[PDB]
Amino acid sequence: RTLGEQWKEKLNGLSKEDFLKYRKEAITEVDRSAARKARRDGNKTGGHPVSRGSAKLRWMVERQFVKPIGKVVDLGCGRGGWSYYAATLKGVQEVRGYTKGGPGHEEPMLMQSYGWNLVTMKSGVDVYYKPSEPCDTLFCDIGESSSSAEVEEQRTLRILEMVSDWLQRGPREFCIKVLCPYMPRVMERLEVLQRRYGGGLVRVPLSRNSNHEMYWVSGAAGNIVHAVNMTSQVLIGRMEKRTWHGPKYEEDVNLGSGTRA
Ligand SMILES: Nc1ncnc2c1ncn2[C@@H]1O[C@H](CSCC[C@H](N)C(=O)O)[C@@H](O)[C@H]1O
Repeated sequence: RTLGEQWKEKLNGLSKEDFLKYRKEAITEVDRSAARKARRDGNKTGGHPVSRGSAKLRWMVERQFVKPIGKVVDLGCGRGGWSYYAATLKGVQEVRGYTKGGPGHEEPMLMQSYGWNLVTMKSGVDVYYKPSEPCDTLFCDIGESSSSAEVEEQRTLRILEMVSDWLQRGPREFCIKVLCPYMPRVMERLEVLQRRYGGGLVRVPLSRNSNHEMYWVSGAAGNIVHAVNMTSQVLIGRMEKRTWHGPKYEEDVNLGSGTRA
C-alpha cells in the first residue's frame, strides 16, 4: 500500500544469498577491527567505539541534526555507543544511560574513552516502566526488527508512546529511532509528535538496506510522509540491481582518552 510496505514484501521474498548481497550494497560501513581486538585485550583506553551506533550518531551531530548538551539521557544504551560519543562533546556535562540487559540484551561496557567519568550507565532497566526525569538531551535507540511489519508497527508505536513522557519534560535536543516509519499508524503519530515537539525524520547512510530505520531528530524538518517515501525509493532501487559493487568502507573516528572536569 505504501512504498515501504512494498519494500518489506520484496525484502521478505529474497533468497538467503540475495539478502546478504543486498543488505550492504552502497551503505556506509566503518572499521570495527580496533574495537574487536581491544574488546578482548582489556584495552579500555584505545578510544575505539564499542559499537556501530557510535558512528551513526556522529553522522547526525556533525550535520547538526542534533546538538547534545547539558544532561543527556540515553534510553536503550546497550553497550553505550551513543553515551560514550556524547561524553566527548563540549556541550555535554552528564550522560545517564539505561538499557534492559539480561540474556540476549547487550550489557554496558566500561571504557576509558574521553569523558568517561561523565557516563553512568545502569542496566536492568526496562524503559517502558521507568519514570521520566529532567534532561536536556534525549536519546532513544530502541527497535527490534522483525519479519512482520505489523510487529514492527506495534513496537514503534510503543516506543513513540514512551518517549513523549520524556519529551514533555522539556528537552530540546533529541534523537529517537523510528524502526518502522513507513506504516500509516506510525506516520500519523509522527505528524502529531512533530506538531507538538518539532524535528523531522532523517535516514543515516550507515543503516543497512535490510531495515527501514529512520531517526526523529530535533534539527531536521519538513514533510514526514515524503521523507519516508524517498528513503523507500532508494531502498527499492537498491534491490533492482545487476552491478553489486558492495559497501563504501570508511574509518571510524577515535573517541580519545582521559577525564573531563
Ligand atoms: N524496553 C527496553 N528497555 C530498555 N532497553 C531496551 C528495551 N528494549 C530493548 N532495549 C535495549 O536497547 C538497546 C538498543 S542498542 C542501541 C545502540 C547504542 N545506541 C550504541 O551506540 O551502542 C538494546 O541493547 C536493548 O537491550
